[PDB]
Amino acid sequence: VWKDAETTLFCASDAKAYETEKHNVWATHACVPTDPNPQEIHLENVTEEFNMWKNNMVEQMHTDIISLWDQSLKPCVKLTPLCVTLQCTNVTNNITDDMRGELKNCSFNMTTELRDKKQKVYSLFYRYRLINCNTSAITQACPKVSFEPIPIHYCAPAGFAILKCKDKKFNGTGPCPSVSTVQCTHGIKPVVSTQLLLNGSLAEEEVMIRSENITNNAKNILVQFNTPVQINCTRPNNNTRKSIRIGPGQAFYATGDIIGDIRQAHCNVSKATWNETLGKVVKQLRKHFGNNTIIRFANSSGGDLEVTTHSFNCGGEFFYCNTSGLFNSTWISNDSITLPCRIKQIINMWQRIGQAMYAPPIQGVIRCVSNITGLILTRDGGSTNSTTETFRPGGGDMRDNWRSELYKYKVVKIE
Amino acid sequence: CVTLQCTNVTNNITDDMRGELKNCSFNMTTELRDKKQKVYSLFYRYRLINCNTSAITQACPKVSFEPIPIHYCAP
Amino acid sequence: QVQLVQSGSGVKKPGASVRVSCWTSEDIFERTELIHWVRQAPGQGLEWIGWVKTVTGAVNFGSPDFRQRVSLTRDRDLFTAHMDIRGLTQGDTATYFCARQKFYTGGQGWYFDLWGRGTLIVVSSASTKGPSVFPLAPSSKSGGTAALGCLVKDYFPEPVTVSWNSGALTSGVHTFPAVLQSSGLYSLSSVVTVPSSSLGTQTYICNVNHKPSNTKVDKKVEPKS
Amino acid sequence: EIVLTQSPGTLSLSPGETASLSCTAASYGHMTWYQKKPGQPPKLLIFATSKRASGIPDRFSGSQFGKQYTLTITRMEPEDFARYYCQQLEFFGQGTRLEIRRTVAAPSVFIFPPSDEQLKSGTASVVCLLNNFYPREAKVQWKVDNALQSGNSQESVTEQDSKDSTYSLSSTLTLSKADYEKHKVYACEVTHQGLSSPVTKSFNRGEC
Repeated sequence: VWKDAETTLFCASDAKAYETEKHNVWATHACVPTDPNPQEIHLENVTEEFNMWKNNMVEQMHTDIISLWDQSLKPCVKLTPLCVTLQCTNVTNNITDDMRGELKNCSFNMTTELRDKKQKVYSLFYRYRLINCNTSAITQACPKVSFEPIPIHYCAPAGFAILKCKDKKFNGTGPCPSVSTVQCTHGIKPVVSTQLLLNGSLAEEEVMIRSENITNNAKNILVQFNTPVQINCTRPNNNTRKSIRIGPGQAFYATGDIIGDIRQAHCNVSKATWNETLGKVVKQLRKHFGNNTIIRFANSSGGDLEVTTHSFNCGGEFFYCNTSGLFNSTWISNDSITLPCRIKQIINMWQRIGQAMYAPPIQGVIRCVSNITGLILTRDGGSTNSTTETFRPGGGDMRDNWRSELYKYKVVKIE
Repeated sequence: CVTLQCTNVTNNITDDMRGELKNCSFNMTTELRDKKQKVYSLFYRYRLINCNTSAITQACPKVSFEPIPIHYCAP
Repeated sequence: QVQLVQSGSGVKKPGASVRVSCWTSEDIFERTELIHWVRQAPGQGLEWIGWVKTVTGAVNFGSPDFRQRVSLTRDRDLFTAHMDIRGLTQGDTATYFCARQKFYTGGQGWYFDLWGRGTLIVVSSASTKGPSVFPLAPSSKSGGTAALGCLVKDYFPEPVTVSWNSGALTSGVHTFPAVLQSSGLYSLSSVVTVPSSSLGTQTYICNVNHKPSNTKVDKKVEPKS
Repeated sequence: EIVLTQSPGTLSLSPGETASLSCTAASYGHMTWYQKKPGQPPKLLIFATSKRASGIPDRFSGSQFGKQYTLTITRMEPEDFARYYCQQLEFFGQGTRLEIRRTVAAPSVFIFPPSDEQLKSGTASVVCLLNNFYPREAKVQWKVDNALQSGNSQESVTEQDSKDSTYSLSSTLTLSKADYEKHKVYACEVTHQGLSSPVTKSFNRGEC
């Protein structure tokens, strides 16, 4: 009998406790040892209907991964002073020498571990005086922590089983006659990014575009690639030399002093590489909308930076890379693209519940490598004279990251 | 962890060669926002020589620590 | 469906800009995902503008024209939505509403929980002008009763409110919807049905109250002798 | 295909009758449908095609036949007559005016000379009223010395009287002092269902 389930999740991994990375310990300590040597039993003449858009597994995973943040904002990560008015100066100083209005070196009186002993020190704003806090500003990065998506395996509930559709082209919302029972999931990483899908799954056949209602322009357009595109993100400069904690509730997080070749950060990815994939996408789209309709892509028309540009986590530090150039083109039915990005630490997590703030990056520079495995777009629409259809970068609901994986998974109850 | 300033042995009844009991005074903020009060405390082993770390204070009422027989039964 | 508290009606000039505000209680703001916007031309149906996300502030519109012309901003802390329009044009003269779309609408289409109060935005270089009131001198030369009214011409902006006999004549009164003239000024007629045999013997005062300019004009509608 | 074709644009039916509106969709999907009274914001009556909103009378039902979105309003009350609009996703329909069905009523036709104050001001409003007639649908042609004036006038009609259940129409021919004086006869020809022929009312330049 094929019922449910609905709902629960049981995470797991083979990562050892020797690693202290935040996502590793969320899978090593907050979850249980996994089971290597995966195995599937294909069902014989059985058709299972999936529903990714009302899938409780996605809801659970979305809640859980967000809830995992509670694990950090409790022990060591805090919401405390200081928010003393920081007074900002010009670019500092000798080695840079750069046209960057984003790195704001601002000074303030920092109270030490001593009751009433202040000290003039420097910090960094990004984007006068102030321009900080005024909200649930959750500070402190603590030692170790470190954020990077780690493969987490989810195994069937006690008494229940996980069904997995093996359909190379599955809308995630229909019947699948090709379905197998599997002990646990392949291992789903807590991908933290907007607009772009980093290190997700790939379609077996062609680029799979999915959306509850593709005609409904409030719905996000999930575009699962059949090929990876390597994004190599690198910090051109260096600074914030490690962390210097001051007192029980005091810390010199940020600045450093060593500075370097300060300049706008960015990621390297051959522009032709994902230009290929955009070719694939517009071919899929035009076949969905008119069978011969011109497909135009455009950048964000506004909104919070987090969803306006490509926000993603690299090593705990959040980068906001403007990828307008990756959209600004039209497809009618050695050079690489270089995207301008910005590092923050202030991030809006949950539903405006608070703003997590980490730092310092520690050490210097940084390198993160992740392969794009799909996009999230949103269609404009128009009248009968719309002709060419316009897609702009979407995002805003990280749950989509889980949808792109769980569309083929479904826990089931048997009698 | 206000800097405590320590004096000599206090005082009349002792009268003792003890460099361990350090009677040090400081401005102790009361329950009132900004009302301090000069009071005494004890260091063991100038001024300061305290905190600078995860100094977990407060003994609370009752509590009291002494090993009590605890029986552990089979699972 | 308690109306969403919008800003008051406003009059700007061609090339100007205006932020039309619309806000409501926390509950509704937290219930709604996107804040949408829709305008209606005088005597026309609904023309949808765009939407802005309450979670992210992400925007999308029915036309790139709206993308540039209309900037939709939002503030969760103030539970308020702003609509900034730049490069106001004559065709932007219209009444504007905001509407809240709750979470979990599924595939049921676009249905909205709450609707806005309604804000009239007029785009015209015309300056403030009081009405000129011209009586419709009725013929006395085909029934027992006949219409007579005052012409509230050449006034701006709207609205204008016309009473009759200090509000004593409301029965059998046809006050006509205000109409935009090609001059950029508005005009409105207001008539009352009265005995035709009493024409030239009774006094027919209409009281034209033009609030925008605070101009109060009484005028008599009597046959010419 | 145009996203929505809402029809008819106007539907007149008597109290106690059942209204049947059709919004033809260009696509498949669930529909929504709103009431809008004069001076009032739009108001969700039916959503998800055939699922009325909370606080909506059961007499308001909905359905769909293929792409032909169907709207049913049974036992209509006098207070159930207003403007109504369909919506499919971000797109709205053509819009419908729901009106009360009465018998055909011929207009009381009056014509009025502009005030001497206006003529001396430099303009002239030559006015022709259709008082208390039904429906409001009418063809009024201005003939100034037997010359068709179209686009040189502005019309304004009142809404269905709550008691009379009819309409009144003000047609104002906008002339200059020059053109006004240059002509003598200002004949308003009123063509209407209730009329057997174009009713002609006129007057002399600056005369009563």
